[PDB]
Amino acid sequence: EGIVAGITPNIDALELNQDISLAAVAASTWGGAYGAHQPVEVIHSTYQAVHQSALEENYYNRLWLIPTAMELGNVVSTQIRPASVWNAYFSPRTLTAIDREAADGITLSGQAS
Repeated sequence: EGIVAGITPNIDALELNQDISLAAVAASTWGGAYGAHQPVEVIHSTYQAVHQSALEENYYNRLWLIPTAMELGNVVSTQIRPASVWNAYFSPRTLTAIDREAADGITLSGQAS
């Protein structure tokens, strides 16, 4: 009937500030499409296979990294900048840790571990 379309290399590696889009469904196969009823429709079901996809699954289901390169330039006073991350997973993505290297003097206030 229908099993898989693919599109695993494209979307996962595409120009997406997210990744692993529509990945959980791959293992979650299930399937009960086969079968037709007669609500006096006409009943014309042919082939019923898989093909292509939205092709625009962009920016779905993981963290974000808005800042890519910071131009601090000359630092002479206490500066404050925002850092944000957006998780689109239906389940949280817990950060393992923040290995601070040469980052002494940089602190985050109002946030837990």
